[PDB]
Amino acid sequence: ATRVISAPKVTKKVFFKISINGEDAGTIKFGLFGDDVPKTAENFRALCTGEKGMGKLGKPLHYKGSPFHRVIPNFMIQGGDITSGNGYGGESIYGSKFADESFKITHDGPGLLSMANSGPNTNGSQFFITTVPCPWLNGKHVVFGKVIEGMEIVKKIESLGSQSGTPKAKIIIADCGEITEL
Repeated sequence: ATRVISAPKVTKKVFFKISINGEDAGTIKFGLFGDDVPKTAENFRALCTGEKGMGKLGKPLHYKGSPFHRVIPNFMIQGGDITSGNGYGGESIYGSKFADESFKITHDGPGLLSMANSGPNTNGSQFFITTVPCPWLNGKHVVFGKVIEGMEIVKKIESLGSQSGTPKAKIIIADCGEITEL
């Protein structure tokens, strides 16, 4: 026992490489709460690596190339639309939208990964990262990870958003994958 954590255990690590209008913006690192929400964390991890290949909607189950389509200053940045890329698409690794796995982990602070949805049990590939505490989202959105490195880049992406959410630059997951070197 090494740390005395006030927070869920990080059981898997993954990353995004961010491009803004074609230019590199750096890397964001995430750790996922695999012991708490293992089905949601596995979905996000396989979408990072792309290992499941082609989804039923005719585009890769891979976050690579997907944009951040809604960036709302002092709220959150939202991406993960891997089918149509317009903010209405997406697809999980489970051949269908899957159910809310747990609501125990709450949106207490900036930096948390959580799933976007359109109702109960409609999780897909779309996710969002908090930049403020969002306790009104508790019970509606499954939290399943957190930024562990590169929050400065999250903030950079934030600073490009609007009150409407339409961002002021094309913000792209240039590359992504699982951190496998320890």
